Amino acid sequence: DRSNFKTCDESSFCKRQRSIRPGLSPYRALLDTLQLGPDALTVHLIHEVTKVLLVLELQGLQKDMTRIRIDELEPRRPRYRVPDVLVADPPTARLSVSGRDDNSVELTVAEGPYKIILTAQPFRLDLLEDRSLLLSVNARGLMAFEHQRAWEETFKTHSDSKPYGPTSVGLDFSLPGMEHVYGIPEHADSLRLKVTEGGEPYRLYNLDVFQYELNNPMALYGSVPVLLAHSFHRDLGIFWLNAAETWVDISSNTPQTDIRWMSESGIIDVFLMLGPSVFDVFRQYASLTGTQALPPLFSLGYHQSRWNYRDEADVLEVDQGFDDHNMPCDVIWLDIEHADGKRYFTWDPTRFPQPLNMLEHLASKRRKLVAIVDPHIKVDSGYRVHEELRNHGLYVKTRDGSDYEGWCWPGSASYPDFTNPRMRAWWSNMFSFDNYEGSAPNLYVWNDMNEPSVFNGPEVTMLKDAVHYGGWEHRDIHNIYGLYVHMATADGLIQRSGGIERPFVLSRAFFSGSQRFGAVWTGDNTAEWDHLKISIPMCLSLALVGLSFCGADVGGFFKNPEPELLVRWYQMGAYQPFFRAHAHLDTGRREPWLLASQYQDAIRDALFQRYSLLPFWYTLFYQAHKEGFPVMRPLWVQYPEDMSTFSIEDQFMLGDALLIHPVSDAGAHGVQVYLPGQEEVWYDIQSYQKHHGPQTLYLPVTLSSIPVFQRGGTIVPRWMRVRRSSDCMKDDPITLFVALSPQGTAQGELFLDDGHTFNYQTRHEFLLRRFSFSGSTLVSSSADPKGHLETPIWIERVVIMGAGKPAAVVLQTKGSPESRLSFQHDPETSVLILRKPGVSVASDWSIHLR
Amino acid sequence: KPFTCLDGTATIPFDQVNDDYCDCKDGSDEPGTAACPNGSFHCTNTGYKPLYILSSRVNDGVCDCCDGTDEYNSGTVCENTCR
Ligand SMILES: O=[N+]([O-])c1cc(-c2ncccn2)ccc1NCCCCCCN[C@H]1C[C@](O)(CO)[C@@H](O)[C@H](O)[C@H]1O
Ligand SMILES: [Ca+2]
Ligand SMILES: [Ca+2]
Repeated sequence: DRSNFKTCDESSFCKRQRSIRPGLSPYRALLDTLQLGPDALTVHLIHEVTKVLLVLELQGLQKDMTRIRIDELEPRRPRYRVPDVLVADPPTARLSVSGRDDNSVELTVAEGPYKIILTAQPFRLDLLEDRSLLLSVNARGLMAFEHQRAWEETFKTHSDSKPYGPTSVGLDFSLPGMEHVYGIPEHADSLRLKVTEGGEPYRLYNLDVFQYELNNPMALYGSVPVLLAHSFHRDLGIFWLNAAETWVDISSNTPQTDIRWMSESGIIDVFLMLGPSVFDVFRQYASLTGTQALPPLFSLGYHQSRWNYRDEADVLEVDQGFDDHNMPCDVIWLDIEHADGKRYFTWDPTRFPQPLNMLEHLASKRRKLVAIVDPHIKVDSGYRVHEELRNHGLYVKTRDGSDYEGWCWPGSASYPDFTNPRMRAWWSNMFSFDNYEGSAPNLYVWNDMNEPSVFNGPEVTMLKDAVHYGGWEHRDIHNIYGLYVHMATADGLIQRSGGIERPFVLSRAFFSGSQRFGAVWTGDNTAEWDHLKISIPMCLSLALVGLSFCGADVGGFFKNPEPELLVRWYQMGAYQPFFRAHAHLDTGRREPWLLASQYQDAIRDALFQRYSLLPFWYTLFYQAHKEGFPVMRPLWVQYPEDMSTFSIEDQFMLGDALLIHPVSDAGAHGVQVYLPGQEEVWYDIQSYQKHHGPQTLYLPVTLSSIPVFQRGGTIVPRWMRVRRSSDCMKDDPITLFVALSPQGTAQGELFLDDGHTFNYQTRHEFLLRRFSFSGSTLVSSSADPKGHLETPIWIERVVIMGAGKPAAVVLQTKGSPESRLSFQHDPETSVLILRKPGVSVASDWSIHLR
Repeated sequence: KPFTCLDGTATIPFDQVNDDYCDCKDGSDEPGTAACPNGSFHCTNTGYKPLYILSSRVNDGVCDCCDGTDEYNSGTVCENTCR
């Protein structure tokens, strides 16, 4: 049923580019034209046959990166360069000519150890650290650059006028020593990317695929053109900064992997991130496109959603249902049936006549609401949004100059030009409490269908020859249309508060940089066991490329899950970053209390575990925000030298502290848990049993089981007092779970702030604590002195795994007399519980076991 | 005199009753706080029916008793609505 979507052979530019096979490149560098500039090295390239002249701009960057840009020397019309994705102009490092011959120029970045060898004929680039070759560019001669000439293509019944002709660009990269590559979401495929030699390339083109299937390289809703390569010896990253339709070929050949990128228009613009460790690559990419926005705490709790809740009464019944069944929940979601006939920023006058009163009732429960706002605007002269956008000329246009009209949820609809900054400002202002009537501070937003989805359009999206701000074609900008929606919405939630409140926006489509604006989810999955399984590799591929705030619909969007599958999905979702249950219009109701008691109890247990880990989750997202480190991680990120982890996708880690292997098979009696690490120990957090690595442990499970292990040497903060929402909990005391290394040590961090504003940044109102255990002493100190916070949070309990019974326990706090703590000890489990230390979380203190 | 958990599991000093730390497995040592997971808080609710609520709803910032006595140190001031 996939004739809707083009294969590479049906994409004329992919067909052309991919017909170029590995061979002798006709491109050659004219070393006479070489020039060392203040920021870059420029040199002319020429196609030996067509005599087309190109310009290579080569840059060494601070933080050990290289940027390669190639454009035409004298083009007829300007080529697209991706804006608004880089957060800054990347700081450059000085290049030097350190060697030369008849066919070569050797370049040194600053004073070493990184070198770039430019070969003149055939054109080629080699990147080295000292004398070790890291990667090659155009080593297989696959560079292709169709210059703007002085064409018309039809697929199905849609006609692309293509007025500029062939303009595609492409380039290959060789990675010696690399056998494993990852990234380039979004695909319903394995974490470790497969070779494309015998089939389709991986496609990056934001598309709405109805009932998408698993284990295939079709383009889905988002596109992040970032590829990570990992070996025992090094990590590298390739960031192909292009916003047009892009295909990616992968082939393996002493072990070596080749990567080839093929884009429809724009310039060649690629960043090479040289590591050497994967965390260096994280830092390198984060310096280019920014870091994960710090989510407001409530958005890390549980979200209850479906298409659709009926009316205000239904919403309040759902809210009361959580409290009547002792289940926590932070947000209830309102899908498209809450608006007036899919006119966004409105409310159905019969079923949602008093949104402020509904939002006030939720605020009295200290809960929030999310409302969907899609970018397509119903063509309707009675719709003020459409009238304003049309009158101000802020719509995407066709070549004849009329506003583009396609078909979507409200019928005929137009599409605002979110590439236009004047349009984004209009959109952002529309979220003011005066403009978006019925909204309130506890109402947040969901951007959907922002690929953009166009029901009567080619491949269910906008025509390639639609025209945007500045005259650029839609084919030039497609993959950042969604990001611009996400960005303008999030800025609107900040502005409406006067710049004080952090936003929460969920987006379906995305691109490099989307991590700056909120969360994403994997779209319309299906209530099936294999879709449950695939949520791990999909969110892991997003984490690796900077999008840490990822999740999948709990229970599956399509179809009705069996109760056991829904339980397993709650357990899985409870340990994934974005935790939302959602369901298609025609599914049965599956709020978690509607199931038989045994299934309710397992789900409530999963919900309690998630809420009690919120301090841990919040700290991981603060580290992601400050450092660019992913929250959810593949095992190989934490164990880069254990080759048996390089493909694992049925387990993951949260930070470096928790290893998770959720049950994802019906009627399972046990799971095989790989516990990695030489000299490493792992604590079963349910039984406190210690296990040494490396080993594959067979763990028997029941319905209520969630296989979770804490790593020795880590300290995990928890809120053991689970309440009805996170707002209710954010002044509660902390319990510290200390998992002792074999050396008797452990460390951990904890971030705290007001939970929802930018005060942590504009006023340094926060705490970052370091907890360290060594010898027989637990010590709390500041990990950032610039942060102070007025908070009643205190340490109510310390749980130490792998400890012997002490003779006495002594607490010392700055400003207080030395005191004695009572304690309980279990000889079977070697678990030590220190009772009520009672010290403020803002204080330096130490606890000694004698 | 020391206090004994109602289930009969421990004996704690009287100053560990309502000291905002859970010492009894049945929650009986913290009837007025949110420290135990299985405790209960009693709403006298003069002018309506008396009510028991979860300990986790003491000082959560939400008005659970009509007399408002479950919120005594949370920043939420609950008015009496029993009539
Ligand atoms: O191919 N069709 O069946 C098909 C063809 C046409 C068509 N019409 C005219 C001309 C040509 N074609 C129109 C509609 C459909 N079916 C669409 C239903 C699939 C549901 C997916 C949507 N899920 C989205 C939206 C939402 O459902 C609600 O906002 C959110 O709940 C989800 O989270 C979110 O992802
Ligand atoms: Ca007590
Ligand atoms: Ca309360």
